[PDB]
Amino acid sequence: MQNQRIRIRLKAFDHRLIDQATAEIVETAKRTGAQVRGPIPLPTRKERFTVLISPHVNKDARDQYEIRTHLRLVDIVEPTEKTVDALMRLDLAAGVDVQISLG
Amino acid sequence: PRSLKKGPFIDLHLLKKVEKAVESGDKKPLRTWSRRSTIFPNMIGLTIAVHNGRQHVPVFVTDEMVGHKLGEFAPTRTYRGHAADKKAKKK
Amino acid sequence: AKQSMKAREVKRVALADKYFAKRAELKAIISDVNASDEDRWNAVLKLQTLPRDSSPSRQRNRCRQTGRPHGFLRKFGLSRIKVREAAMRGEIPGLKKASW
Amino acid sequence: PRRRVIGQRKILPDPKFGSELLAKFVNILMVDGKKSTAESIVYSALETLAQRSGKSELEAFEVALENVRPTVEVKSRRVGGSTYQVPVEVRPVRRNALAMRWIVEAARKRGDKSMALRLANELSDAAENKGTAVKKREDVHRMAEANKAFAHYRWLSLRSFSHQAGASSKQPALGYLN
Amino acid sequence: AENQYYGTGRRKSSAARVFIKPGNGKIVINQRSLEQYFGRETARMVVRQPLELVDMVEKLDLYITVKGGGISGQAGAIRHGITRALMEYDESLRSELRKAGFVTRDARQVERKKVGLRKARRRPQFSKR
Amino acid sequence: GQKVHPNGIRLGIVKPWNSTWFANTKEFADNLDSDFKVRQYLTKELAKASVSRIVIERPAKSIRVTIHTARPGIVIGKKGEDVEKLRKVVADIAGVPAQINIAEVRKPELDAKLVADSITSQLERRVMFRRAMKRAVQNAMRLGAKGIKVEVSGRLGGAEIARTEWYREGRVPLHTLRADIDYNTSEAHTTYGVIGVKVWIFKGEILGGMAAVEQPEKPAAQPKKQQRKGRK
RNA sequence: AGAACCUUACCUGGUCUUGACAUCCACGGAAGUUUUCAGAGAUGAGAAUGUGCCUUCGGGAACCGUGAGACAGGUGCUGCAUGGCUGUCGUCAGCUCGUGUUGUGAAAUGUUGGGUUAAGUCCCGCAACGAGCGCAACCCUUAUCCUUUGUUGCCAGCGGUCCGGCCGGGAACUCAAAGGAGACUGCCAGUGAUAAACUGGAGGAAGGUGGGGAUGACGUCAAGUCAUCAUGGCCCUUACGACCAGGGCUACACACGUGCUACAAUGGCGCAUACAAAGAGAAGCGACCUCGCGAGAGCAAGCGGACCUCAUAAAGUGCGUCGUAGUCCGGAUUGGAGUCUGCAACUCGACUCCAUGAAGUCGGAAUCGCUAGUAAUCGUGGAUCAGAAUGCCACGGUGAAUACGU
Repeated sequence: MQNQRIRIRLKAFDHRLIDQATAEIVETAKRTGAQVRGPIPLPTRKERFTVLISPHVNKDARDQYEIRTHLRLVDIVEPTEKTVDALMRLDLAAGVDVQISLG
Repeated sequence: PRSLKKGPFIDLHLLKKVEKAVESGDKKPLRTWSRRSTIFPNMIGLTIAVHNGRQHVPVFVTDEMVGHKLGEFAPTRTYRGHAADKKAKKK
Repeated sequence: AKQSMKAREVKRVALADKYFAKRAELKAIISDVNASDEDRWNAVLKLQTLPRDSSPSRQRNRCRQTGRPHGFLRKFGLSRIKVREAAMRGEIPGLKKASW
Repeated sequence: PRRRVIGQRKILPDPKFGSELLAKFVNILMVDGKKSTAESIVYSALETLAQRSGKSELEAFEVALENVRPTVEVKSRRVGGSTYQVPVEVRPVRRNALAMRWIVEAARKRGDKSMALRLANELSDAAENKGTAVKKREDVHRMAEANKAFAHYRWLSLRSFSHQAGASSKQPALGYLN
Repeated sequence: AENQYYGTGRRKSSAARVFIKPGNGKIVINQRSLEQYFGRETARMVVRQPLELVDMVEKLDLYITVKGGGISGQAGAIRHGITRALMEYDESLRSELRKAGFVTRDARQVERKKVGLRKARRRPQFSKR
Repeated sequence: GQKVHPNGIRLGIVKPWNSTWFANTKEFADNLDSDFKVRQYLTKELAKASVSRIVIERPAKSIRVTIHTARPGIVIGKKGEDVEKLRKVVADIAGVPAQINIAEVRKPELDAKLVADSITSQLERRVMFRRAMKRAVQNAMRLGAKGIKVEVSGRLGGAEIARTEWYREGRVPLHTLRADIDYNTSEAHTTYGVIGVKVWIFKGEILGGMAAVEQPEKPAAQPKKQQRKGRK
């Protein structure tokens, strides 16, 4: 099989937001390169925070907050240079961070 | 259990005071507040006046106390004896 | 509130760089097991008084937004009450009510 | 209180025999949630019983759970200046569970070198009706025969059934004074 | 319809993967013997109860791989894992196994630890006066 | 005084957040404190305009402000200079250079905060306040929406007690997790200390302005999605 | 939510007043770095690197030293002076708006009855009529179950072959996150005033809106915060500010609250033996590495966590052993060595381990949560986090009595 030159993986906190941004990268990768794969879902991380609910005292009642972080990988089996160019020319997001380092 | 781990200590703070004091044999109580710091060969026959949080206590250094800290001789806490509690109001 | 906890946060970063950078592995090199029949000299470990305020042991930070003491959280730069306050108005990214 | 009557979860015949009487037992044998230990103990007890008599492994187990059985419990329901007591009949599910609990209360202090031997041996005792919960069954019936005098808020309750267009006999049903 | 039929036997957060085929009655559990993994245990009579019941202990050969759960529980998951795979021996087969209770997944599902409470529901214990 | 704040519980579903960035945990606090600083210092610079909300976003090497206004021109100013002075000083404040767009303008006569600013203003000027709270509700339901709750605080008329009043009309749901419902808690001053107005106003039970995606993975994106099925 | 200093309210000792943090001016130094020495260190002098920035080329900002004010600062007081926000009862099962009629009106009535529910849920209905809030809903999460993706996920079968996805190769397969599917008192039967609804019947993981959570009307309670933070009234600002060191909450006399772990044998002991989930890891952890008595250690490629690590998951499983004697349970104390984070580990820090070894035999008054993945009990991970977890927070193992009656 073909060799993966570079790894583009998408991290976002909103569970709906990550699937939509990923699907447009996948499409961008098929329309401007030749060797793409369906995005592997990969397990989702969750952090747990607990705080008071009143300003002072009232110990019993509390508040609980969650934050999820969703990771998508795509997994381009060979990325074309024209895919890396288009990623870098068309960048403007805050809702997803794309990591272009590999592992 | 606790130790002093692996490094070598002489204290930077005790070094300048000791260096001038040892040359005289002995001189006036060295005003130390650095009671976390251990006792060493260099300090023998001097008198280190040891801040305890409220005031200095003069500690005489001599060969049997080099195994110890300044804070070990110098108190902190008060122990309240237990014959009877104070009961009453005062007029 | 207090100005002293804000004054501290500002003072540590020039002094982290100034004392600590030269001293990084120096506790391990001159004192610990890496000093096996090498160094172990007092005259090169009396130098750890200078990094005393610049220590990993004083990066307790407390809030950046208010300077408010006690109950801190590094992941916001905040505390219990002040997290909840920003979260009520939706100021923290990714933060939602938990249900499971 | 409570608008209607609600039911209860059901425990399911044990994987090694196919018995409900075992499945209710393993549950009151449970210590610190550890039902798979109380399983090894129940079944190792049954093989020790089978060595006293090989005619059934469940023989002395099942009859112990007939012989040490409580039918009755004592309730309290005030009459004026005094509380008194009224026996009430216990439901089969708790009749069985009281009786099994008491065999196992005794078996865990018996000092034999395994709960499997202790338990099998306290079923040998309670099987013949000579053991430790024979007195405990008798004491509980003594209270029900002795206290047959008193009833639940007795002076007002006797008027209340006949006055609520209820019957001339004590109504066991919601919104009659009981 | 399959070459060797398969069950997923998911019970109480444990998944028993269980591949059944025709043979001579043999067992492999987590790439070892029955004797190795469930040595002198009631767990051995568990995995055996549905294969005795539809009368094919001495006629199904088996390959079992199992993850998650507690050891006494994994045997319990295998009891569904075997029964999942059988559905077509007869048309009534899953129906009768569910009626004997050995398809039936333990329908009770976790409650999360709740905030301000010391467990899932236990509100804190205070006498405070 | 019961209840979690109403907008605090919606932020994971069908309401988007007040800020949108990603900073990979360790830099998350320095970015929230900068996002807070740009919020605190910027709303003072556009004091002369009218504004309902502020939404701040941090892409790589850039900070992008979205701002919500009573009308399209107010922040824009003369020949674009006014908004270019906003973007200059957000760049000074921020740990990156800055960008700014104005959003579409929506329900400025009904917004939570532009109504609560109006009611505090009466209190600031020490009017008898005899009809004020009712006339607030009347005009707010006359101009639109489906229900309003107003709650007024600040020691009314200058009393040496707490003294509240409130008025709800039509439909105001409270525990709702779906659709926006616009709430604002104003804080504002008069002669004797802080006064404040709380405005819950209600447009609808269904807003689609954030929803989950239409499709499963396979029909969305690429036509040829399929794998080899081995051949390592 | 992590008290040797710092932190951290306090106290003591040191030190200066526009200020240990910003803006502004007058005068000297670039700030930054490297470095000797005095002083506890704060702090200062001096050496050595650098001359950036802007400039009638004076001088200054940045930042520091020095000095004033405007001002920064203040855990500075008042919670019948407040703003913001939330707790209690309580998921109480109620609360109210518009409007008519009856009363002279305060106020009733409706919000109460019959029938039914988790519910002021809903059928009938009286001068009460119409409607809204809570409750109801959208909502996530999980379960089976269909489905696609196919690695940092997988391997019924087949090949090379020790039968290891390492590779020819496979999608059957969990498996991850997402489209979602199923369950509606809807069908059918009985009951129930036609009725909501409870129960049965059938398939299925499951029938009572599937399990779980989100989720609390309005408000007295003068609840509670001026110490997140807003803020008037209102005080010092050479201070009711702040740096540096040492001490302190966790003191000790006991009582009182809570949780852990125990008092047993359901167990401990020895030797052998098993399968996790979920997440965290740029002050951090970390392969390989060599050192070490297990643990650990220092070094370092490295990491972004379905890759590598924390992590050796524990209770439980196998055999023999033990009987209420503080033991065969419980292991605190304490002596000593090997290891750690730091000027520093004595009182107030961590980890391993050797020897001996007390309290406690399930606690009178007292005292609470709980309806089923619940209570019980065991371990694990995490927020905080130099180094401290019995706490808190989430996760997974094993997992109960009964709910008649008011």
